[PDB]
Amino acid sequence: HTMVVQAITFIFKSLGLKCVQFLPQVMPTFLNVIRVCDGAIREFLFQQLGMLVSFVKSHIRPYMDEIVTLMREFWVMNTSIQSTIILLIEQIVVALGGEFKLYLPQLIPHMLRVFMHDNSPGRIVSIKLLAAIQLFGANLDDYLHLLLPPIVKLFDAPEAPLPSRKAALETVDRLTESLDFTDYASRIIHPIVRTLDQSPELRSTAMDTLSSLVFQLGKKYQIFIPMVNKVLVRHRINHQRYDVLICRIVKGYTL
Amino acid sequence: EKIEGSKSLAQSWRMKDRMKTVSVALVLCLNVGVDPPDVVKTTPCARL
Amino acid sequence: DLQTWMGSPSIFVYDCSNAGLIVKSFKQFALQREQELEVSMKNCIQLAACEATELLPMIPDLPADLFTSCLTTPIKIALRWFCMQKCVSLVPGVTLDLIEKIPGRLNDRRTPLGELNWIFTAITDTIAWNVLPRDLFQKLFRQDLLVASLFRNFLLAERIMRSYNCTPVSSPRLPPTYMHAMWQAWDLAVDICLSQLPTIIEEGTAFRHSPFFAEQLTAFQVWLTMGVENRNPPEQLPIVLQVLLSQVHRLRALDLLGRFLDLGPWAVSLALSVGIFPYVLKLLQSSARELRPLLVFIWAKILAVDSSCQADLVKDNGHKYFLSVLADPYMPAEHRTMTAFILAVIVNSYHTGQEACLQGNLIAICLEQ
Repeated sequence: HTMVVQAITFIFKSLGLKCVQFLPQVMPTFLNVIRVCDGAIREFLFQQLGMLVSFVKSHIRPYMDEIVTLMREFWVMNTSIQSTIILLIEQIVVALGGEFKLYLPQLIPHMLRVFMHDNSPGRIVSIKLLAAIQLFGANLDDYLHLLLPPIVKLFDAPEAPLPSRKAALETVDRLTESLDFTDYASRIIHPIVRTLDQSPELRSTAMDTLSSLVFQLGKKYQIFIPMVNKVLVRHRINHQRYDVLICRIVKGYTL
Repeated sequence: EKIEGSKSLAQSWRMKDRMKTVSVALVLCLNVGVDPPDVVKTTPCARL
Repeated sequence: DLQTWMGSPSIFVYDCSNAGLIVKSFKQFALQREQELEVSMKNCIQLAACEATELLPMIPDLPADLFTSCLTTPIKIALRWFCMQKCVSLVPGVTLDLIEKIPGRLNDRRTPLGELNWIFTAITDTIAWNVLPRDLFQKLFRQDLLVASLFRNFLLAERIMRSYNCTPVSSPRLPPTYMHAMWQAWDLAVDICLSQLPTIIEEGTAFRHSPFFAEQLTAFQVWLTMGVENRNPPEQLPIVLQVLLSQVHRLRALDLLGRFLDLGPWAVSLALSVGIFPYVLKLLQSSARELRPLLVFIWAKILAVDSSCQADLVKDNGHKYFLSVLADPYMPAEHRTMTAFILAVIVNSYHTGQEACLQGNLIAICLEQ
């Protein structure tokens, strides 16, 4: 099992984009091999399938539906296979790009279960899934209202460890660059304001996330400025970009 | 009120000039029947 | 060398994969020429399908000429893209084959296809006016028609291509409009317009027009009710302009526009900046006497601010339209007062207008009233 697939991976890498020719042979067998494989090989196959997908890239579209079905079937709360699959998820996103939003809804049930019940030490499988969500990009448009509440609970939970809280905040920063966040301003800002009390360590990261959100909202953020200012003074939060951005918004100058 | 005319503001709404697109250049590097080497098109690809 | 042969007034459209590189290098060669000029940048417009890093989409559903199609056939790809989104579940029985067989033309606004083109023109011109700074809006959307059409359709390209990891690029950089609220209104307009297509094609039902323009005039009216304060201007002002082109809603729009002008002289200035003047002037060629009281009102407010328009009214012989109103006993004395004021402005310190009104027998008409 181990040697056969290591060869095929090196072959596809050595070929380049000419490997696309061999796709119809490899994939149907390779997928059925993942189905009937047992124990350790499963994890290894998923690792090597990721490599395959990274080379095939857009050409993997016909077999993508089966791959998702495979993932859906063999996704378990087992920490080991989750980290493995999350890596394979990140590679599918770069491969399909815009076409990934067709298959994401099948994966959502497992992603929502990851946040609900994550027993990973320090929730590093959650942190990994946050790093994946950053890659999702404009795919998340139609499903952001579903994914966001779990993420919001993550960085507002005090029981949760600080590393996992930083990871959630940095994710919102990235998603702010690409997605629209006007609709869900309140659902986020109120946990953030609350986070600026209970912990001074997140004050830096969180404030950077806020400025990005402010930049995206523009005049729509004016509403919250009174309320947030009250929390900022209470703990002397002095952000350079944020004070500039507020000044720019109130003045009305556009840049 | 005072018997005084209201000061007319600087009305800048008037268009400075009217442009006219006199001619159009359609440079088509379609290379119909040939595929560019840089991009390895998929078998279905995009034909239209 | 490519920008050597082409001259100063020109516009460049790049439909390729790493098109950003061209725009960067175009500005480089522009700066390089500017450095040589010491011892043609703002004039040169540039549109690019993609960012330098980005690649063009390979998706069989979309046309290969995705960018050009957007610029040149906006409605065509807009409906095909609409039928690819998740929102199609809300309208079952709408395939691409029904889009192929959509009835109408792109000119006749009373047809279903011409309806969409008219709606699209209003929505795009509205988004631009609300988002862009006034200077750059009149530069692109008012200077010349063809540029205005390209940028109108460019906003649609930005929306569609975004959904395929593509970012269009423009030389006068625009702020991102893809997430504007008005786009949701466009969806509803599309939904209502091509929900009738099963009945129009198969049953042969008469295409009822969309309530879009009606509801937008209703929105403009609601704003005017509590519009006394100088808050943010109403988004729908450019829509009122588009409505003036037809006759179906012309009476209602001209009324509301007058009510708007009432708010103050600041508003009349705004209405001149958006570009209402050349459309109000065309209505002076109409003979529908029902229009006469509304135009008299509108023209009094405008000519009160900018008295220089007396020059334009003499060229088009619009002073005859009002002369008729001043010799109509049935016209209320309130509108006749504005008409006498309008004439008193046209005549003011302008020998050409005095010679023109003299031949129109003003002194005799005035003595009658």
